[PDB]
Amino acid sequence: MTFSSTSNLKELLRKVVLDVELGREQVQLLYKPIYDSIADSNL
Amino acid sequence: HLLNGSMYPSIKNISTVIYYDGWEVTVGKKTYSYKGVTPGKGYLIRPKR
Amino acid sequence: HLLNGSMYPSIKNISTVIYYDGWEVTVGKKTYSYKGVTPGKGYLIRPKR
Amino acid sequence: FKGQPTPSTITQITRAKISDGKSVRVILSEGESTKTQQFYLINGFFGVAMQDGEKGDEVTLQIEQAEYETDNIVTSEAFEAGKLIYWDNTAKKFTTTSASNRLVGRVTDGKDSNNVIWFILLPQQ
Repeated sequence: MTFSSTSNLKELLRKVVLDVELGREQVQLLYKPIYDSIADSNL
Repeated sequence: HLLNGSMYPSIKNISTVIYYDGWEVTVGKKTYSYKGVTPGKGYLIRPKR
Repeated sequence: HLLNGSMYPSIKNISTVIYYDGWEVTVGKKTYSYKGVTPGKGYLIRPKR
Repeated sequence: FKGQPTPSTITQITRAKISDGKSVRVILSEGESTKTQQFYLINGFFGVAMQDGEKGDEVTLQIEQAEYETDNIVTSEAFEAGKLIYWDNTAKKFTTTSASNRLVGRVTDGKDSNNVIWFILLPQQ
């Protein structure tokens, strides 16, 4: 009674997730030191 | 040192260097070898991520 | 000392240096010479193992 | 020992037996594949493939010469107890036809209603 017989039945076996870094890099605002900001809704 | 009056500074942020020369054993008629780092070549690694 | 800007530091890990010049004697008409270290040569030794 | 202070010599003490030999490792060809706990003739070794091999992977074949329950017979033939049982590689099924087939065992329990047989696995002649 090898383990390979029961390898397919994943519901029986313990599940442990390989924890790892996932996601996407945050986007920073770089332009602001160069630019003078003027804000008016009626432009 | 100051080769030709050029002060080369020390290299930093290399926290640890490990020297892995290979390993070999002759068990029975067969020789099993775990190849180490080739001379000259080296590997710069980001650790344990 | 400094040479053309190159700073050659002192060599470390040489615990002891011994200058074995030869030894010679003229016994009768035959001269017996224990040849020392040849000038312009030298040997590094791992000691007493 | 590298850089050891003196020369030294090593003398090999020979021994022949390396493993009990009840099972062997084989590498699967292009057309070959295995499901676990099923009989396959791979690289001349006939045995119970212990793991799912697919192709390129190395799969263990278990050749202990024990008694095995297999079915997977050519159902047209009657497998009386004691008959020599062969492996038809073209059909990948057991058979008593012999002819050019490989001999693999001898039947202990005959063909039952469900076409299940028990047979003793013969050596890898």
